[PDB]
Amino acid sequence: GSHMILKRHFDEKQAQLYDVIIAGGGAGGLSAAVYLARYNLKVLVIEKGRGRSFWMQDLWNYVPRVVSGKELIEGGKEMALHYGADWLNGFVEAVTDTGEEFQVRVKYRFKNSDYPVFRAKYLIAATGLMDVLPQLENMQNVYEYAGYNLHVCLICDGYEMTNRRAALIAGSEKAINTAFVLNWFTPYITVLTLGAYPVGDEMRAKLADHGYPLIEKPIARFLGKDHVMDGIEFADGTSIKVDTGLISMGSIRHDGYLLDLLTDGGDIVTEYDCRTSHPRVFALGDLKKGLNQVSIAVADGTLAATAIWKEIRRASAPRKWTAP
Amino acid sequence: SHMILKRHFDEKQAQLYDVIIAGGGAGGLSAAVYLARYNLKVLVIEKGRGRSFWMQDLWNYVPRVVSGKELIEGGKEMALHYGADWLNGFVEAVTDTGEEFQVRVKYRFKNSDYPVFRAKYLIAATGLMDVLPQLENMQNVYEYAGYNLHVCLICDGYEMTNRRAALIAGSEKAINTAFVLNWFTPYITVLTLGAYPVGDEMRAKLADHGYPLIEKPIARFLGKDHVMDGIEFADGTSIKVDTGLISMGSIRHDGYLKNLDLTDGDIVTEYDCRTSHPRVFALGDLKKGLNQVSIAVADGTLAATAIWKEIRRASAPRKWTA
Ligand SMILES: Cc1cc2nc3c(=O)[nH]c(=O)nc-3n(C[C@H](O)[C@H](O)[C@H](O)COP(=O)(O)OP(=O)(O)OC[C@H]3O[C@@H](n4cnc5c(N)ncnc54)[C@H](O)[C@@H]3O)c2cc1C
Ligand SMILES: Cc1cc2nc3c(=O)[nH]c(=O)nc-3n(C[C@H](O)[C@H](O)[C@H](O)COP(=O)(O)OP(=O)(O)OC[C@H]3O[C@@H](n4cnc5c(N)ncnc54)[C@H](O)[C@@H]3O)c2cc1C
Ligand SMILES: Cc1cc2nc3c(=O)[nH]c(=O)nc-3n(C[C@H](O)[C@H](O)[C@H](O)COP(=O)(O)OP(=O)(O)OC[C@H]3O[C@@H](n4cnc5c(N)ncnc54)[C@H](O)[C@@H]3O)c2cc1C
Ligand SMILES: Cc1cc2nc3c(=O)[nH]c(=O)nc-3n(C[C@H](O)[C@H](O)[C@H](O)COP(=O)(O)OP(=O)(O)OC[C@H]3O[C@@H](n4cnc5c(N)ncnc54)[C@H](O)[C@@H]3O)c2cc1C
Repeated sequence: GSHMILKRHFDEKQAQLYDVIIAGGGAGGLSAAVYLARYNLKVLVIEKGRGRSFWMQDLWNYVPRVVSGKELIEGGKEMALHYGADWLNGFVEAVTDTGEEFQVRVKYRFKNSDYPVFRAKYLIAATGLMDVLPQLENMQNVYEYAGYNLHVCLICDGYEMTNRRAALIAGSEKAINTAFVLNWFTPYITVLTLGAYPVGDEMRAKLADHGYPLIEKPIARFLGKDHVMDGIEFADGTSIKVDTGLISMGSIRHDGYLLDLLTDGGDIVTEYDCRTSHPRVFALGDLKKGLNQVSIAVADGTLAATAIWKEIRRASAPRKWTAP
Repeated sequence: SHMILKRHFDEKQAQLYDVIIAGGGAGGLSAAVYLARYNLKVLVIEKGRGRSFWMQDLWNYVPRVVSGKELIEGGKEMALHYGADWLNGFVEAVTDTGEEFQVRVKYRFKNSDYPVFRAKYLIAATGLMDVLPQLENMQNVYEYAGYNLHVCLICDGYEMTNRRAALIAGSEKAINTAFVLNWFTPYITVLTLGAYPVGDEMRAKLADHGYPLIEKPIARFLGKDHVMDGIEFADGTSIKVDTGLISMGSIRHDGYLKNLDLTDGDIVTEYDCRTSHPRVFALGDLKKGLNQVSIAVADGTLAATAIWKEIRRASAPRKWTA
């Protein structure tokens, strides 16, 4: 269908068996939905909202136009519907494999939620992940600057950080090593560990050799005006002046609904097809091993949708021109 | 972030770029913005009137449906904004000196200058061009090629769904896409243009499927306002079709790569898009894999990052000395 699913259609759609069900309606999931809808296959996209792409203010490196994250989802959503994809505003809880097909439970609505289950021969895991954010009592203070000039991905915003006073909020001793990659863009790095883990002397000597100050105080407030951060204030009232920052605190994986198996080294392993260890499920974008960009996520959906279309097509009966 | 004119040839020819990108299409432009955004020196060289330029509607590239011209125009602007250099020229030849590449470019169509630029890395992103049916009045083919007379099944299969379709095959082997196109529409008419003999094996297979086989040459494509509605053959007869698919092969834009060596139909690459020849990457339509804009853009991201990682890891750490 070419319409969003509301309360009435659950009885119909639960009986109906989709060719593929897409979990997550972001960059990769929408691309896959558009391709699958364009291949005349039954596809349902399930999007919870407020995803990682939604908080992206400026998509800098996705040709041909610079768009916001909300514009990206809105345009791709519109496109998927236009081509015949079904879209549902819900959260995917779990999946059951019966040998053939998948059974996908979805929490509909935040409170007093319906738990409709949908059927599909294939599944596409395209739920991405969410970046960890420093924790303050007023998170609106963190939100005012996060995603603007307080960055979460080095490749996405490194260009705008060039030769600027930068603060690296590292969530672990390993995460401090991003200073030695961030320094490519700016050597004016201040490493902030938030008083969370003790730093080894090896790394302490390395930061000193490079001249990067190490501040192990907790954070209290981000200082800025009109979404442009200009400083960081610590618990004791003191502060530092920074023109930009990079959060390197790890990522949260939206892989609850995923089954077991599925080999990984922190992220699911996939073939050039984006086919995971399970033959019938494909992993897209940030969930799979590889770059975490919109370009590669969009391409992943193209790869997965085509591999699925080839398998179904090669198993379908030829459509002949029968007598009229 | 400037476009090269007459003055800048001598200066930029002396400069060693970090990478040169051959072809300013989907994949090349994506690689350009990433490299420029890695604060690396990159030069893009675009001839113009490429395959993507003739694409009228980009259907399956989120978030917006744009024309191929809009795609190149936007990506070009972006690359320039971020510091990439753009040259309007044709890449003629490439030499690997062991420590760098020298790329000669024909500048201007007539009375042309032949500046040769330098770079440590090279990205081959010149794609290919689809073969078209040959009529005396080629404007009649261009009138409909790219609108509803298609060249790529994956791109426009959706618009061909359950419509009277003509498959213009350039060879008996090419006729086999009818058995893939039938997924979208079974109302397929196979046209051989009377250029090659069809075997009875294939002749019987088309009959079993009910796909008419017409072995007459073509004379004119019938339509009005870029929407084809039929085909007229040499003998005066005609058929009515609402759409068609051209399957006559492709010519590669890989002339300048003759000197280099590049395992091959298409160039083979790793996941990085790295070719066999060290320090050169092949993107998009030149490499083995799907021929789509989405995967071409992603190819540029992979190559640009792989180059950045190699240089970054080879550069001295930038320490804070104040
Ligand atoms: C501030 C910021 C700026 C960025 N800038 C750039 C940039 O310039 N260039 C770039 O390439 N990348 C950028 N990124 C990262 C980029 O957004 C991701 O790499 C990209 O979106 C990955 O796409 P995806 O489809 O894998 O995941 P997403 O785009 O996050 O899509 C996942 C979607 O699935 C939904 N979802 C998740 N779990 C579930 C569930 N269980 N049920 C239902 N729905 C679910 C989410 O709501 C989300 O919308 C940026 C990120 C941030 C935070
Ligand atoms: C750069 C950046 C900027 C950000 N800015 C903001 C901001 O300004 N404001 C903000 O609030 N957050 C922001 N975030 C995200 C923030 O950090 C938290 O991740 C978010 O606020 C918490 O989401 P949630 O409570 O919906 O958790 P979720 O994991 O989305 O929800 C938890 C549970 O709720 C249920 N559920 C979720 N969605 C649905 C649905 N559609 N239907 C039914 N059930 C559902 C599921 O069962 C799930 O287990 C930002 C993140 C980044 C990286
Ligand atoms: C009518 C039509 C419709 C299409 N629709 C779709 C679609 O809906 N979706 C989709 O995914 N794909 C579509 N395609 C295919 C799509 O255009 C390609 O897959 C995509 O553009 C690949 O880009 P590329 O960078 O590999 O090559 P391109 O971007 O096509 O071209 C590379 C560039 O290099 C330049 N170049 C070549 N040789 C030289 C040289 N010697 N010197 C200088 N410059 C050179 C060319 O001029 C060109 O601009 C369509 C193609 C056509 C013809
Ligand atoms: C769907 C579709 C629709 C098409 N529609 C059209 C159409 O409407 N009109 C049309 O003309 N073609 C169209 N084409 C392509 C067409 O078939 C021919 O490829 C093209 O028209 C002529 O190419 P060319 O002879 O210039 O070859 P090219 O290789 O482009 O040119 C050959 C020579 O010109 C020189 N040269 C080219 N560009 C430059 C430059 N910027 N600077 C210096 N020297 C240069 C080079 O030195 C080269 O040796 C279409 C193709 C497809 C697939």
